[PDB]
Amino acid sequence: PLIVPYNLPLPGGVVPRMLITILGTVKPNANRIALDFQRGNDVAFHFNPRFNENNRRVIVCNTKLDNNWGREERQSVFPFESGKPFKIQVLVEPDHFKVAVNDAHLLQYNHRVKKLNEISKLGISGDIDLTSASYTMI
Ligand SMILES: O=C(O)[C@H]1O[C@H](O[C@@H]2[C@H](O)[C@@H](O)[C@H](O)O[C@@H]2C(=O)O)[C@H](O)[C@@H](O)[C@H]1O
Repeated sequence: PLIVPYNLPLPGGVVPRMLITILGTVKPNANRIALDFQRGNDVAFHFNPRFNENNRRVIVCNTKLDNNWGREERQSVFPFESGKPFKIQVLVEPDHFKVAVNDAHLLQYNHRVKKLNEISKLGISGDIDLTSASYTMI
């Protein structure tokens, strides 16, 4: 396993056709998971499954600029389950990040941060056992 929180460097940032794959297992009684694609201190893409927000499960996505969070985008399709292994694939496309979980499309998030080649770290945190984090150009 990998130690959480985990930092995955993204050398030279991201670019369309870059596929980032995160493998892990959600802990029992999980509350949250976060994948934070960072441009320095800014968070270009916060992908944030929440397991118990007012007794609902929801995926929250957002961006943080100059330490301020923006307007969330929410997705109630929720493919994670406490205790179960998952695969998150984030495919950078020209206008959005495209996310699939366990080989099923989940959501897209349009690029708010434009300097893709400066989004040079992925932070992985929350209630998981992290098995691997890697990327490949497809
Ligand atoms: O303080 C809040 O209102 C929230 O703080 C966390 O959420 C932050 C951020 O405020 C939010 O815009 C973003 O989408 O997700 C962030 C995060 O850390 O996940 C709490 O998670 C949230 O429940 C609110 O309390």
